[PDB]
Amino acid sequence: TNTEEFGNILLKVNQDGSQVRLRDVAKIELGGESYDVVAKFNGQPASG
Amino acid sequence: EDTPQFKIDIDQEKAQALGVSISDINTTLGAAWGGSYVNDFIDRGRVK
Repeated sequence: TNTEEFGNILLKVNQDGSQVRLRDVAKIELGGESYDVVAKFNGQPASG
Repeated sequence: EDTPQFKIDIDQEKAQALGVSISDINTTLGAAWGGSYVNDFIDRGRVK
């Protein structure tokens, strides 16, 4: 559930033993499914 | 009412070190204990 948990995913362990987590190759954040649509009410953030 | 329930935690780091795919533990653990439905077969004129 948490973005912290996703950032702790283990992709592969380096030969030296250092871990390569997902957060080391990608910036994780909660975002919209699609950014195509962006509503605005009287020049103010909104949705409907 | 809520009741006790066994919890098994697969140590992700250890699994990679021993070279066992997490997709294999989820099947052995999930098929050995929970039972699995592999496919069908024909017997006495019916499919079972």
